[PDB]
Amino acid sequence: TAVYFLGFIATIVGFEVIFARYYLGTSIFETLFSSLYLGAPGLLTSTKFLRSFGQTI
Amino acid sequence: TYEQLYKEFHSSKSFQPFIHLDTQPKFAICGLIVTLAVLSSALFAVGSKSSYIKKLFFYTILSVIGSLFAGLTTVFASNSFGVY
Amino acid sequence: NLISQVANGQVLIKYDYPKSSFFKKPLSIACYIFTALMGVFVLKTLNMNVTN
Ligand SMILES: CCCCCCCCCCCCCC(=O)O[C@H](COC(=O)CCCCCCCCCC)COP(=O)(O)OCC[N+](C)(C)C
Ligand SMILES: CCCCCCCCCCCCCC(=O)O[C@H](COC(=O)CCCCCCCCCC)COP(=O)(O)OCC[N+](C)(C)C
Ligand SMILES: CCCCCCCCCCCCCC(=O)O[C@H](COC(=O)CCCCCCCCCC)COP(=O)(O)OCC[N+](C)(C)C
Ligand SMILES: CCCCCCCCCCCCCC(=O)O[C@H](COC(=O)CCCCCCCCCC)COP(=O)(O)OCC[N+](C)(C)C
Repeated sequence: TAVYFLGFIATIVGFEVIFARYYLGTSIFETLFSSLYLGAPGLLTSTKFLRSFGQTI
Repeated sequence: TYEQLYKEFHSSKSFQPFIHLDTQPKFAICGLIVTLAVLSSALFAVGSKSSYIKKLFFYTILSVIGSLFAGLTTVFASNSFGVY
Repeated sequence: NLISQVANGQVLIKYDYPKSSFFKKPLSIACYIFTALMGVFVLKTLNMNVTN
């Protein structure tokens, strides 16, 4: 479960990069579609990491 | 060019439809019951059988039957409102 | 430039229409319904709990 943690950092950093790239010059629908395609696998992976690690939080 | 088509037009017979237009509002309500029964029993078996293979099996088969009756249901059910 | 009762005429089109494509309309609706049920099957049976 270190690869799941590796899949947990990358989605939060990924949800900051598309906000910065939104701040520079892009329109809305590219931000929103990129947020969907990044949005779903990070949901499944991050949920399974918080379930896996668990008791020491 | 015009004469071959024009003598080929009177040499033919008329057009017989597949199902007459005044019959279709019986098949509409006679389809809408069956597709609700089959599709309702399809989404009903998604509960906790805790057996993955037979649940995918039964759900796929009853979804196939429900789809192929919903198609004919909406085709006959659209010609009796006035949008062909 | 054509007038009411002196240029009425007909127009003739010849075409073909097989028995194959006569039955493709309810199979098109039926394939969209069938590919709509499987999303509810995959979306419904998938783990989203955060506790154990
Ligand atoms: C089903 C439809 C729902 C209807 C809801 C109401 C929709 C209308 C409200 C919009 C109000 C006007 C806002 C506005 O004028 O700006 C719009 C930006 O347009 C927007 O996206 C407004 C975003 C408002 C904040 C959203 C908060 C929700 C949190 C989402 C995670 C223009 O965006 P753009 O100019 O296209 O993007 C360029 C922006 N740069 C910073 C890159 C320059
Ligand atoms: C299980 C059944 C599946 C769903 C059934 C599908 C319903 C069929 C209606 C689809 C949408 C039609 C919308 C519509 O514009 O219809 C109106 C004429 O207006 C009408 O008569 C529409 C009345 C429809 C009543 C709907 C009842 C509620 C159905 C919700 C499930 C006709 O307008 P026009 O499009 O201008 O017709 C002439 C133009 N032609 C190109 C055809 C020459
Ligand atoms: C989710 C629940 C939503 C329910 C919403 C309830 C809305 C109630 C009001 C509906 C408005 C009526 C629509 C309507 O105008 O229908 C009438 C008369 O139509 C008929 O002849 C009845 C045919 C019914 C067929 C059954 C279809 C069931 C599937 C629908 C979901 C059209 O018939 P006519 O106006 O006579 O058009 C003549 C066309 N011929 C081909 C017959 C010549
Ligand atoms: C504004 C709304 C947008 C939300 C987008 C996510 C949508 C999730 C929808 C969840 C559907 C409900 C199912 C569910 O309960 O899952 C939640 C789910 O708990 C959560 O909320 C965590 C979801 C976020 C995952 C973390 C990754 C970060 C997401 C990207 C920003 C976890 O709660 P449970 O694990 O079920 O609680 C304990 C178990 N009981 C048996 C007691 C119920």
